[PDB]
Amino acid sequence: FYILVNNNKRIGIYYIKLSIIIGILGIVLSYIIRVELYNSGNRIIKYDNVNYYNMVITLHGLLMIFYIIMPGLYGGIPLYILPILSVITDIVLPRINNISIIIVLISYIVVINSIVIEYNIGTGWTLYPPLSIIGTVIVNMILYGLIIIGISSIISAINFMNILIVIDGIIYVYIWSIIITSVLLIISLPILNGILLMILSDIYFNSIYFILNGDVVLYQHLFWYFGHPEVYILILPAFGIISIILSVLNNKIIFGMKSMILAIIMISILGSIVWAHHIYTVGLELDTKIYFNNLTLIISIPTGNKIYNWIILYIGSYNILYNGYQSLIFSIMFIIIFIIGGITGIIISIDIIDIGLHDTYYIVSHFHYILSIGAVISLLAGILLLKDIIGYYNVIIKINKYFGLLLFININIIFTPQFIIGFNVMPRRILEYSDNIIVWNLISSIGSISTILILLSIF
Amino acid sequence: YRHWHRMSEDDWALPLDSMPEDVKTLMATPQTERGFVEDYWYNRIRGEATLLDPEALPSKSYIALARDMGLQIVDEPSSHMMGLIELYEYLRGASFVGPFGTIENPVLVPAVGQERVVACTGGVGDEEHFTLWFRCREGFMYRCGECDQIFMLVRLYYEDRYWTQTLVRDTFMSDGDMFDLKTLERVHKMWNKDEMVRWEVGYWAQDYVLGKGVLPGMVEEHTRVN
Amino acid sequence: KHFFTDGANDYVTGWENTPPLKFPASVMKPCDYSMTKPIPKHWKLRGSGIHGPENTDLMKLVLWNRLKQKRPQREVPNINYLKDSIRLELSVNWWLMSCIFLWGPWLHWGQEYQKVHEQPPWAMKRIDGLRGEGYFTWFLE
Amino acid sequence: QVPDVFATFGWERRLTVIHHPGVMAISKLLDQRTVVKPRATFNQELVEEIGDYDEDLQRKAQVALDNGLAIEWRVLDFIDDELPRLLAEKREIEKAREQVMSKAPGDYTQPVFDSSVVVPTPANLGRNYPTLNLPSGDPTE
Amino acid sequence: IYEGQTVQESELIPQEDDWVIEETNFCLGRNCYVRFREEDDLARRALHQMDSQLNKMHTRLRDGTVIPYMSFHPDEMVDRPAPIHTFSEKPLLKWTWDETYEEAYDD
Amino acid sequence: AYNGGYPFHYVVQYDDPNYDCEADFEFEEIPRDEFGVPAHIPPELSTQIRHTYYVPPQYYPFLKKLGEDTPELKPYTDKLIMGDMTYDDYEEMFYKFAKPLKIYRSRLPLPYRTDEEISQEKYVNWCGRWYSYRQRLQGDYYSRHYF
Amino acid sequence: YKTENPLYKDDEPFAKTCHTFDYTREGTEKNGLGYYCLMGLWASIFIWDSLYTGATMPTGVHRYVWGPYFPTAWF
Amino acid sequence: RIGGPPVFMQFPPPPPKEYLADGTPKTYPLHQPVFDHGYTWEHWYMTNAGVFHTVYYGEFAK
Ligand code: HEA
Ligand code: HEA
Ligand SMILES: CCCCCCCC/C=C/CCCCCCCC(=O)OC[C@H](COP(=O)(O)OCCN)OC(=O)CCCCCCC/C=C/CCCCCCCC
Ligand SMILES: CCCCCCCCCCCCCCCC(=O)OC[C@H](COP(=O)(O)O)OC(=O)CCCCCCCCCCCCCCC
Ligand SMILES: [O-][O-]
Ligand SMILES: [Cu+2]
Ligand SMILES: [K+]
Ligand SMILES: [Zn+2]
Repeated sequence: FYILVNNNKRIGIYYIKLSIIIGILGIVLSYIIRVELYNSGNRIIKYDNVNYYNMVITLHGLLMIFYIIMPGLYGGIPLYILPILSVITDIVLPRINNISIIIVLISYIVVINSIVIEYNIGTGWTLYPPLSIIGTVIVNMILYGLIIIGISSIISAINFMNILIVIDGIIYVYIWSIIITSVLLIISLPILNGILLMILSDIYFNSIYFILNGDVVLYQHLFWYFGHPEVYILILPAFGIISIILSVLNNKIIFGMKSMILAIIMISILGSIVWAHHIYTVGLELDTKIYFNNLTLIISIPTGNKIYNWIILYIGSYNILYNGYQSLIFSIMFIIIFIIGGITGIIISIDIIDIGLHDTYYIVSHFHYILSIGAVISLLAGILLLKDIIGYYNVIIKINKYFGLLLFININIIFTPQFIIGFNVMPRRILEYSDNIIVWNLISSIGSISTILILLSIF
Repeated sequence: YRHWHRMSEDDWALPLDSMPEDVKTLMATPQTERGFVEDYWYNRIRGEATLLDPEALPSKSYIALARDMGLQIVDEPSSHMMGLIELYEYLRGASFVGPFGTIENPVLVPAVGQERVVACTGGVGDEEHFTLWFRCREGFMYRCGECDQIFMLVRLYYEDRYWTQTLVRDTFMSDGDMFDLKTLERVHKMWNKDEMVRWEVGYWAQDYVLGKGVLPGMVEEHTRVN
Repeated sequence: KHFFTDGANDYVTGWENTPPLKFPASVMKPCDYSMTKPIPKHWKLRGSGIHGPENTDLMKLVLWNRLKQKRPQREVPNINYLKDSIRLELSVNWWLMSCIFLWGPWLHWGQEYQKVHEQPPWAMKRIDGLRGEGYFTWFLE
Repeated sequence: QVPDVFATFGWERRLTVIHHPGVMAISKLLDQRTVVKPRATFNQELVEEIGDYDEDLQRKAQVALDNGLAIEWRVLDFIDDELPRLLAEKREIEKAREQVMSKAPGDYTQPVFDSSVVVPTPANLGRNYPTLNLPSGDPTE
Repeated sequence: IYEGQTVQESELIPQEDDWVIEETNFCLGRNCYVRFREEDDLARRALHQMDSQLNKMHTRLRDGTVIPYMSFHPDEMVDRPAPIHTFSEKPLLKWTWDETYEEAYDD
Repeated sequence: AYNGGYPFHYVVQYDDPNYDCEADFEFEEIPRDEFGVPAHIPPELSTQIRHTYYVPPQYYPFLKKLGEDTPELKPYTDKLIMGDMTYDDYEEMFYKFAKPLKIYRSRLPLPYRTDEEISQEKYVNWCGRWYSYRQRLQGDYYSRHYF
Repeated sequence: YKTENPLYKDDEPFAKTCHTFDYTREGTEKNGLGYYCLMGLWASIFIWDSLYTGATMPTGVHRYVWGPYFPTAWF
Repeated sequence: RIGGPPVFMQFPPPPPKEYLADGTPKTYPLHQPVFDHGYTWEHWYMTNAGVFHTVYYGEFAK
């Protein structure tokens, strides 16, 4: 059978397969955005169809976060190796594992169908009210997709937590990475569901939470109380992969295993209490701002310890071993790239700097360097390491120095200029802009078309 | 073992309705040809026939007494096999901890197949290293590349079969003198008389030898409604 | 206790890490050979040496943990255990009694007083001219 | 010389240990619940406590205590009629115990006693006791 | 931290003056994509794949013991590609301690 | 000390030979325990009453033979003959004579190694020690260089 | 013979082995005097705050025999 | 546990081999093409083969 299979390794393959498929839609949307932003004027979207651009950016964000990177790094690699790393025959909950992937596909079909049938409008992937609650039915459909996705995420989290009860070996760092992400999901998702239900109540049940005398800033608190834990639910599995690859390929035992583990635990606790750095410009109280700014800067400490522990893993490794394997290059590239993204995160963490840089393309470049570059490369590196175990073929990736170089160069051509226009300043979530920002926007656009072309050479 | 769930009622005794109805052939079947249920009732009928005959017990040797109850006299061959069986079962849900393996005394890795995945953690204290996993295939004396701990695979294999309690009992136990049905009848009359049955198994067993339904109350005992 | 714990409240399988204290040490003892004296050099390793059923104490622990599941009578626990088994049940029952015979009476008195004096007997009478019962929990005002 | 034997327990999940052939024979003999019977011995303290739950059993238990009888509970319900046999049975068991204990080692001849009064034995396999769980009083009196 | 096994000087003393470090190649060999024969069917190609497993390979030392293919994690211990059912016999993680009991020995 | 003292499995007896706890719905029959104690006598009281096993006297000569052949077993057999063996005494006897299964390393077939290979064991151990010595020293050397 | 009612027997002790459970030195078995002192203070603060509602607004006029630097002038 | 899912089972022998009427062994589909072009380079890379071993992995132009 195909759909009935409960094999945990087969389901892991399904997650990667579906992430690539849905990923095609994600990348296409990204190409639309960059094409439009190539100059000033209308290029591929009419001025009377500006609502489509708002929908393109909204769906891009939602799909890449919840339907591509999360299903790939928390559903794909985890479901394939975690039961093996735990020296257990199979996953604890076989039937739940099957329904989770089916749920993801069904929620994807709902979203894309809503593109085709509903009027196309957008409110960002952060679905801020009151804009989200005064929209058309496409917003209702997107809400159903998120809630359905939430069901799959929570049940998958329950599945991984049960490994503690059955693990027959040692909890390796990677296993710790997934367990903590599962804990972060169990604690953050129920809050998200509540606020999403309130968005529905105002959309569909004549509720009045997001109209005057009701505080719209309330949504942002509950949303981001899940929002930021989400960005670490998306990065922590990547960290777990990086640890395995560096140790295996360099033939070096992980250094400071317990510090790696305790760094992951620390990032989670801290990541659960820093959400309001996304709400700096709303007008929060001075002491609140100072608390959140202080705790946000603390997250660098545990995150920094992991980075340096990775570096010493690559240091001192034997020279005779060939170092041009794509998996090793990607793992090393992750350290180089993640530091850029994190440092810019610390810059935006200072609220006074953030006043200038909120809702600008500097924020875009910041989270792209971590996700669009770092997380993607980590997932690629992990799949590449498991090529023999997974068994896929008909691609030229394993040893392809051209692909790695071209990808690194062109991805930086896209997002490095977006840091510059952040002090120009070019707001986010816009399509038209002043003529004096064309140069940098044009350079980034040339980078986007080039990256897409390099994706064709792998076949 | 800790990994096993709770004893069943059957783990203690079997219902008398599972007794084979052809007792005459049951007591004449060789041990190698008796199934699990047949072997249970052969031992119980024969074992209780000797135990319920007090006047003969003191003159019966332990070798003969053990045979009647179906208990296997132990010897080094069978002890080795049974011990390795119980060690395999224990390791199913228990940790694998023991002395450091050397050429003289390799770490013994029991397996049914020709291979079992094993990890070396090194020695004690500072001599402990990170888990190094390897596939322990039969016929090779493995040496850890890090601590030089010697490993070896032990296979529970005998004559196209793996080692089980049933296999050990069949291979080493020898059938004695054929059970005499006169003993069954004699003991039956001893403890079962005038509507008092103090050997229920021997009342049912004698009834079957008689043809089923012969003894008082046995037709009523065998008449069920569903 | 309600919640199942493998180590302490293991009622699903009834496993116990150590034998009953009633048994003489010559009959059964806890599996602890940490104090074994050094092995003479002329002794040779016959068994595996692996921790498992080859050790007499561990074997007896496994055997007893299975043969203890059938017993002629109950092993009556002492009253301390019995109280702990239903601690929540008894406490909830007493809570119900408190709600009926303590909370009930004074809540009724307050409402009857409120009827005549407009505000409960544990509140400050207002002079602002507003009407109604007002707050009930005066210490949260 | 006593050979060692394998003793196995469990039906589907079987645990094997080494054991004593004589100890296993005794174990199976005590499993013959119809032949080997548990018997109760009382003391004055416990007889008095029985009355708190069954007055009739207290009176019958007192008779057993006064005669120092180890008695089965089913027989105790008929101690009024069985008393002469029970006293005779007590004597015969004591005679047999003495004879076997006093015999020299290696002498395994059967004891000489009157088995017709000892139950359960081939000579006297017992009586078909009627159930006594029948009300005999009229609730309207 | 782990710094290797401890060595006593007595254990570094050779039994001959010509002893040097054994020069055995730990490169398993030259490999590439597993190459299936056209004639082989699905069953016989499965046998071919099972006979090309690097994790079943080892290096035999001068004294007849073999150092196996080893990995930090058990992910490299299953057949490649991963079969449907991998760890039928529970993989055994061997721990070492100094405890002993008398029953294991004989005088 | 498990399951609140309730045995997972226990014997129940009924006075009426044709009684069925599932078919009948009468309210007069009182079940008994394995020792025969009626259910209306509480456990706390019945467990204090001393119950001993009584075997038919024809078994005394057999129980005597067991004691003589195994003197360590004699005290338990004497209790059984004298009607002083409780259930606890039986349990002590049972577990006292249980022995663990024995494994013999001399019966294990060994992986094949030639006599030439067997004479090189000391050499291979010698190489392993020098590899560990060189490893440990290099760790200090490298740590100093890279840090 | 003599017997003990099982309902009034004492709790069995933990087994003495290499792995021994000991709660004697923890002091977590029951609430101590300190806890009841917290309850008493809570009751006291509750009553005081209501009885004397001008305590938080004290008078700055102070005489203080032996001046301000004497110990009884700090309480 | 008697009659439970076996820990280990031996593979049954493979099905009979098929020959063509002329005796030629019957070939089955195989997705390992021999591409046609003039390039014949062979690149070799030392690869991690666990902790203590390596393998000399070769990539062939064809
Ligand atoms: C996985 C993705 C990911 C990751 C890891 C992070 C990590 C961090 N992010 Fe996040 N962030 C996003 C994804 C991510 N972010 C997204 C998607 C948004 C926008 C959402 C939206 O608005 O729609 C966002 C937005 C965002 C903002 C909002 C700016 C604005 O709205 O105007 C801020 C500011 O506080 C912030 C801060 C941080 C910080 C301080 C970290 C830290 O984790 C970084 C820690 C790492 C380092 C610091 C480098 C490594 C450590 C060292 C080298 C040690 C030495 C360094 C120091 C001592 C400083 N992020
Ligand atoms: C992880 C999520 C993710 C990923 C991969 C990307 C990838 C890209 N994004 Fe991203 N983007 C977001 C998440 C992501 N984005 C979010 C959350 C926003 C904000 C939404 C909002 O404003 O509301 C955003 C916004 C955003 C904008 C802002 C539009 C606006 O609001 O004004 C732009 C264009 O400038 C853009 C461009 C790109 C480009 C050019 C790529 C990439 O195409 C760059 C090239 C890289 C690749 C083409 C490889 C990607 C491959 C995969 C993802 C598949 C991996 C699968 C496996 C390995 C199995 N993105
Ligand atoms: C020599 C020493 C003598 C000492 C004598 C002590 C005598 C003490 C007498 C105490 C009497 C207390 C009476 C309380 C009556 C309360 C009646 C009442 O409110 O009933 C209704 C109310 C519910 O009303 P609702 O309409 O639902 O409104 C409230 C919720 N919306 O019902 C209840 O509260 C139910 C509970 C009633 C409890 C009655 C308590 C009676 C106590 C008597 C104690 C006698 C002690 C005698 C001691 C003698 C010592 C020598
Ligand atoms: C998430 C929110 C949770 C709820 C709110 C949390 C509030 C903070 C945490 C409180 C937790 C308490 C749990 C109970 C612990 C307990 O009873 O703990 C009890 C302990 C005593 O322990 P014992 O029971 O062993 O004696 O109490 C103490 O240690 C105090 C003893 C009494 C002291 C009396 C005098 C106190 C004077 C205080 C002056 C303060 C001045 C302040 C000036 C600024
Ligand atoms: O979001 O960081
Ligand atoms: Cu954030
Ligand atoms: K434009
Ligand atoms: Zn080792």
